[PDB]
Amino acid sequence: KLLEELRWRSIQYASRGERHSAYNEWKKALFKPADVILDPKTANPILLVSEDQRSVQRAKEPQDLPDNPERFNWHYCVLGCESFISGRHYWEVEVGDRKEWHIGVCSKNVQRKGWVKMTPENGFWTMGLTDGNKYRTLTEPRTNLKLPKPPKKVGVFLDYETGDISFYNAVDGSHIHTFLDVSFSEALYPVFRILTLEPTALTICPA
Ligand SMILES: [Mg+2]
Repeated sequence: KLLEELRWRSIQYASRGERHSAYNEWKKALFKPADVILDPKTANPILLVSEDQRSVQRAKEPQDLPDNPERFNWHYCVLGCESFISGRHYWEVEVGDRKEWHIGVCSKNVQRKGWVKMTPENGFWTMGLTDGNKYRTLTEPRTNLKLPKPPKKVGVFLDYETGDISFYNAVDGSHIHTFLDVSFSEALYPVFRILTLEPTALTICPA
């Protein structure tokens, strides 16, 4: 129940204006910083992974790449290089002023060729933004989120043993959403999805 605890901590510390400083303290104390690198071999050919492997953008047209087994050939998705089968981990993602993006984790054994809906039942635990101002969790059905402010930077937190995945506004420390009590039985990868063509990339913050 640690990520449940911290959700409630963030309300408690809001009453004293210490929600940001609390966030920075507990994330460092409790969660190992995943130093997340994007795996170019997994990226849909319409996506571009930066040379430093921290940023992803969309191309106008697909690139000519091999259809190797690890590559998403339909979903506009890319994975981090390493997966987690235990412990507590976190990473922060700069979403900036992008009007569309989805992030979170997925199972190692998600279907990478063709389409299935991105939902927990298919091994995706993600949330994000669409159409400039619609924040949603990619549940079945989709759940609308009401956020007091648009986040520019998002913290993703995995507690594998307890089965919790949390999302925080990493600038002000406010809770966005938690998937509670999931029964993981597979390795989990960080996952990132971009549909739109926009000037701003999606960028992982280094550990
Ligand atoms: Mg497609």
